[PDB]
Amino acid sequence: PVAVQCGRLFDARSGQLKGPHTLLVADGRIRQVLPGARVVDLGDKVCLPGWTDLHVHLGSQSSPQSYSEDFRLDPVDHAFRAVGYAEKTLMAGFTSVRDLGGEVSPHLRDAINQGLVRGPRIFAAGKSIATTGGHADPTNGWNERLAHLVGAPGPAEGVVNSVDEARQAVRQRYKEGSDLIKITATGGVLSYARSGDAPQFTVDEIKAVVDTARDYGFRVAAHAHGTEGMKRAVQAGVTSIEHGTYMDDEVMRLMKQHGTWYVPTFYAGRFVTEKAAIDGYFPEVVRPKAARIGALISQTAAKAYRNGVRIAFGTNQGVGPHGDNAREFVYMVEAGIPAAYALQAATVHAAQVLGVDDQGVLEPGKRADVIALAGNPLEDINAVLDVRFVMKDGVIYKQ
Amino acid sequence: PVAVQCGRLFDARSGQLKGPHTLLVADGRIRQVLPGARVVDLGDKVCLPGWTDLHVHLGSQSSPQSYSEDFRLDPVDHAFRAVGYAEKTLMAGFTSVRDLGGEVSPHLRDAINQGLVRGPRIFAAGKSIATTGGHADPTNGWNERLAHLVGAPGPAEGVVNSVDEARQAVRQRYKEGSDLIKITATGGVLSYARSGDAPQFTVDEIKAVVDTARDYGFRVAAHAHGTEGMKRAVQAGVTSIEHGTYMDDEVMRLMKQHGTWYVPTFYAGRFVTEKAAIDGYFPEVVRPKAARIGALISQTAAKAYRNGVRIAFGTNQGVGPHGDNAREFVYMVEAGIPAAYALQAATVHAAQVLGVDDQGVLEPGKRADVIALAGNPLEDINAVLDVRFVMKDGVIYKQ
Amino acid sequence: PVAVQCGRLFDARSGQLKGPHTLLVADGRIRQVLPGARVVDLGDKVCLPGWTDLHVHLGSQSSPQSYSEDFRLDPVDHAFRAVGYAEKTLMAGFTSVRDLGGEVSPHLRDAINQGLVRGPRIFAAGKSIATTGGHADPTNGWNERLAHLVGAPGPAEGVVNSVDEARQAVRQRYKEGSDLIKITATGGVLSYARSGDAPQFTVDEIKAVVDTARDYGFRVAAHAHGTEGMKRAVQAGVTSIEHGTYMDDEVMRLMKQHGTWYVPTFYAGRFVTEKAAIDGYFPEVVRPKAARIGALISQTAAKAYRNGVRIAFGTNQGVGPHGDNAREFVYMVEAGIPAAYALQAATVHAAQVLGVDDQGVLEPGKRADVIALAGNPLEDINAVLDVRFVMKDGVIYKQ
Amino acid sequence: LVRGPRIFAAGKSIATTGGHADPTNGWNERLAHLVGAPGPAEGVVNSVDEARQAVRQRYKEGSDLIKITATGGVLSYARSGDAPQFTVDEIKAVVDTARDYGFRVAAHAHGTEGMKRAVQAGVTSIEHGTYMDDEVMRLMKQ
Ligand SMILES: C[C@@H]1Cc2c(Cl)cc(C(=O)N[C@@H](Cc3ccccc3)C(=O)O)c(O)c2C(=O)O1
Ligand SMILES: C[C@@H]1Cc2c(Cl)cc(C(=O)N[C@@H](Cc3ccccc3)C(=O)O)c(O)c2C(=O)O1
Ligand SMILES: C[C@@H]1Cc2c(Cl)cc(C(=O)N[C@@H](Cc3ccccc3)C(=O)O)c(O)c2C(=O)O1
Ligand SMILES: C[C@@H]1Cc2c(Cl)cc(C(=O)N[C@@H](Cc3ccccc3)C(=O)O)c(O)c2C(=O)O1
Ligand SMILES: [Zn+2]
Ligand SMILES: [Zn+2]
Ligand SMILES: [Zn+2]
Ligand SMILES: [Zn+2]
Ligand SMILES: [Zn+2]
Ligand SMILES: [Zn+2]
Repeated sequence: PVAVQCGRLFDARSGQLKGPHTLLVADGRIRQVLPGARVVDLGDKVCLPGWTDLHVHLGSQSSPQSYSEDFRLDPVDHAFRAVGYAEKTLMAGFTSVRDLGGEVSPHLRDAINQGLVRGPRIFAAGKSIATTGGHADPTNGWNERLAHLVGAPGPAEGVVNSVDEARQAVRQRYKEGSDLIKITATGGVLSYARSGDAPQFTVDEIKAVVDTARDYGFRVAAHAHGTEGMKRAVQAGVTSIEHGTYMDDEVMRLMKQHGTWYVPTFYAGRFVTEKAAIDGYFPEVVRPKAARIGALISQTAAKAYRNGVRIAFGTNQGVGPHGDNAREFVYMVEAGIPAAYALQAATVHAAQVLGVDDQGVLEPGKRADVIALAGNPLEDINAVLDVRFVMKDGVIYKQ
Repeated sequence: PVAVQCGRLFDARSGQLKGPHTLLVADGRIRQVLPGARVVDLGDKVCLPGWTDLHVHLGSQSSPQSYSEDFRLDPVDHAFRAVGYAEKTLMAGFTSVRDLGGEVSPHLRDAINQGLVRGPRIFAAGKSIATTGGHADPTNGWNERLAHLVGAPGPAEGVVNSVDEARQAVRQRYKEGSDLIKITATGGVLSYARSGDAPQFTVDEIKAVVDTARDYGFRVAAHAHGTEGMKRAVQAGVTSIEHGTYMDDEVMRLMKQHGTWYVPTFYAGRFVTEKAAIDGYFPEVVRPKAARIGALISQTAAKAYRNGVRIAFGTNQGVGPHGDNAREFVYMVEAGIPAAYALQAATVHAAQVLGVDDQGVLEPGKRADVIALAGNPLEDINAVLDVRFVMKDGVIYKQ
Repeated sequence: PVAVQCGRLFDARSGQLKGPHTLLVADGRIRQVLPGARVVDLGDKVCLPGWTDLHVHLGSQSSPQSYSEDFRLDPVDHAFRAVGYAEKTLMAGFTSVRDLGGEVSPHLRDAINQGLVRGPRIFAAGKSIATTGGHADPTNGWNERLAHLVGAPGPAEGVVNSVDEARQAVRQRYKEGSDLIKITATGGVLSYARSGDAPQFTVDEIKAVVDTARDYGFRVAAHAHGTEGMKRAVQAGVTSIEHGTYMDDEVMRLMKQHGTWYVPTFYAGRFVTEKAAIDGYFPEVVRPKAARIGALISQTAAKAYRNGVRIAFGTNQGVGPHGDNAREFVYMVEAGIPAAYALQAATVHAAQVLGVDDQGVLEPGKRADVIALAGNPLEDINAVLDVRFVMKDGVIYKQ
Repeated sequence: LVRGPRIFAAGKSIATTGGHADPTNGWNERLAHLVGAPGPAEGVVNSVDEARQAVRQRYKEGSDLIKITATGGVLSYARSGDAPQFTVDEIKAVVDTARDYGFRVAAHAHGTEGMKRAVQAGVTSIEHGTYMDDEVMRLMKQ
């Protein structure tokens, strides 16, 4: 057991900063919250619940050589890099993440759960599900020789073109040990393809995916830049929409009526626009899309917040450098979202998005994921960049 | 010809113990039953019809090395073990069995019918039919290298994901010489998978399987632990439900309305719970499921019997050691089922489940499958563990 | 322990019938022989060591449908037939055999050694080694479609065409669990090919096979009908020559100088010639060879015995019906070989051919393989057809 | 990226068919049929040219030295543990090819005959050496 003494306590359920409190931690869970057994003295720090990043890619990090290192590097090298990526993420203050694509992440989650390596609690989607020529198609851009040798991808590889193939793909992801399902409803900006906002799924295919995923207890996250694919995904019944660059009034109304969550990923847009002044960074097929679609997310997210769409915290890390996830708070506040709502989007709304109930608040019976900051973010949001204390499941990783 | 003199005769059609009788056997069939030509003197023994076990796996027997001996052993070694397994089963008093999975069993049935080896009369299902990642998926748990080399299984291997694939799978089982069809409606407890009670078939797929099987004269047996898969299988029209650990009131009502048979398999649950005090026996993926789902069958079976669900005899042997099938009678009686009903569930109800009419009773025109016991099971059910006489199709195998 | 009381004892080391003796058996070995503890009374029987058949095929038995049942039957059916074949062989009086081809036999040997099934002690060669189009080529006679699908066989299948391929084939047989090596030096009479006495191995290939086999402790047996292939195999240094239909003076001189053993297989020749009066029994490609080469073995074997070539006992059973191996004694005696030498060729000489030292004689420290006959074979060789007692490794199988 | 010692890696071991380092030892015939018979790219050699190709394949994959299994082992799924599994010519070919690329050869050997063959062919070190006798000791000293 251990008694943690917070100087100030942030109530995520309400959104207010309370006074001094003492946390009682035993068996990895919070047992008591008394206002005013080892002692951890944090009377000088603001004492917060652990953050959750709902959009990360722990198996990669963008670089000038990213597109070339897909035919030379093996998954073991990616696994060796993911160790440092995960340690940096956990030390930045994020005790839980949702991985939205990649085959190394389930193995990293299993290794972290066994105590082999240090990192956050990972909810992994595994392989993304796409159509032929879609944003997540694994053989996009290959020359005809390589495509001929490797064959046309199918449901086992995540590429579907009918209802039965979608059902088989969801079952294949369940077989491989996934926690949720990720689909690419439209085209993207970083893939080796032409379109970036065209509808790539039919409504029937998305409905089949959602219906199959509901049987296995999964939730579905949909990547969407264009309006028609976003509308189709929202009407089919997905749980969250990522990016959503070209959201309009009708999509906003449908999302409000359906209770869909929106994850904007400010950081990815800002990073890809800043990496445009640099002359050689992107292939000639990707650079126009990256110049066009980026940095239009900020206005869309501000409009969505003003219109009443529920917003949750996500960064799309793996485009940006791991361990720098907290600058998304500063980006969110700069766009007009209040600091308290920005902090709630990472604790209580993130738990709602994940579909769990044992995390997000410092209440009895919940997991003991506690962090502390030197300053107060409610007045200066830059205080999120200095984390002094990190605890996860009752184990202290940074003191 | 031969005249068998039973001291006491058990009437399976009614469930009562009659007085002395003389059986007249010729050409493998019973011709005459007279109350009060070679002579077989069994005046000291209770004279019964041969038993039928509706759930066996003659091609395997569980052991501490069971999971490893799937990449080292060939089917010929399994065939060499099945000879002793079948002889033990026949000597235990069971003249007929229903094999519910395995590729060696049809060959063993053909060999026994030709007189090459000794054993009971086998009704074989062959390969089980499942979905991707299902309980009967042959490549569950393999590393990605082996899965890549062997390819994704399809209907010829028994893995289906649509209506047409299910039709093709039923036709493939018919082509390979099967007598019935077996599907896994939910997950299991002994497979290398995560879920154990999730719905793995849609209603349309099960209906397609049942409709195709009806054309070829087949019956469908469904493995089911969870409630939703059990409900789907019952509504689609299967003939019997195996295990049924999480049966509730609605499933019971549907089964009573549809006339579905229930096979609980007490022995498998008792054996898997007893093999839990032993420290190392099961893989870490299987042991929680085996600790959770086992020994909950006894209360479910007792409740089903009290509610009026038709119950038939089955053991799931191959988990337990072959030749010990008769302890299921003692388990059945311990749970509250009367001894006479327990004996009827193996003779006349088993014949109804199989869909035959020439066995189960000692009536003229029926097969001459007669056994004898030293004691009386109606007062002491432990008398089923001492079989003195075994006859099958007019041939005496134990005297 | 057990004390066996033989009425008359045959001394294999000398070849004489001694007087009454008492055998002392414990731990599966003979411990004491005393002229003149349970008691086995065999005072009325001649007490002999167990016989060894150096040429059997326990995985097959020739029939009118033999050539068709290579595309319809699976190895499991052959395994189910081999159980009865092995029991018949053991009951005929043969406690040890050398299997000279077939993939089921190593598995049968493993099953017998574990006590699963009853049979003799098997020394198995596994897959035969041949060249392209050779007598043991597994795809001889297939239409071009099947040959195209299955591909051209290589060293892993037993087909070699160079020194390195022969080395790899010997290593592959060692990997699969073989006890010796079998090659086909010439063509055959029962295969689906044209030639029956042409040289199919070069001297270098046979020398490579012998040199590789010597490293792993193996002995080499060579199938040979024609003179040139027989000469090449003898000069390369094989241990035994089978059939040897067209042996001449030079081959006899080379065999005498090299110490090569000769196994004639009277029974196979007599069978394939008796099955010639029957109109339809053999394919039109095989029947001329079977009519020509058969029954010429008797004169060749008689000439070889007169010339001083060492002769050992073998039948080529699997062409003839299993369990009838002892008629080879009558065939041997009919050709002029003395009865005592015929009995020695199956006991003390067979052990020399196998390369073992713990069997063949009833001496202390040897295995307890004892059989008994009603009559005396030294005066009437027909007494070998009535075996009354069978013991193997101290276990009585027939009394 | 991670902490550890300085590693000199041999990569895939080089063996013969059924050898101690054979990657498909003990597999049932179905798995062996699907995966195919291993060759030089997998590290299984049966001639001089195959040994040369195997050494070149290890060089291509980024190895620092070469490891061969001269005899059988004790922890593999095989029968023999001290039988000679390489011929002298094959080991000489391996050593000669490895000398061109600056590699050294380490030989696994329990039995006496395989140990003698590896020592005479010119390997750098002998591992285990359970059944070493006087003649092998003299050859090693020389
Ligand atoms: C392994 C991981 C897989 C992956 C997947 Cl499945 C999707 C994305 C992705 O949605 N990228 C975005 C990047 C982006 C850029 C700007 C604004 C929003 C998003 C895109 O190209 O549209 C993505 O960026 C990545 C990625 O970084 O690599
Ligand atoms: C070859 C044969 C195939 C087979 C199949 Cl298809 C199904 C089962 C099976 O239903 N096992 C059950 C074992 C079990 C355990 C407890 C209570 C009920 C059943 C399960 O794991 O859910 C099963 O046990 C077996 C088996 O034993 O191996
Ligand atoms: C499975 C087993 C494999 C086998 C092999 Cl590998 C070889 C022979 C064989 O040598 N048969 C002889 C039969 C024979 C007939 C007459 C005189 C001598 C031999 C032949 O055809 O020349 C042979 O007969 C058999 C056989 O019977 O089937
Ligand atoms: C991945 C790695 C590969 C490997 C290889 Cl290539 C060889 C050995 C090895 O030589 N093992 C020895 C173990 C041993 C045991 C006792 C005395 C000497 C050696 C053997 O089985 O003969 C060996 O042990 C291992 C091993 O441990 O796994
Ligand atoms: Zn995206
Ligand atoms: Zn993404
Ligand atoms: Zn089951
Ligand atoms: Zn079962
Ligand atoms: Zn032959
Ligand atoms: Zn033969």
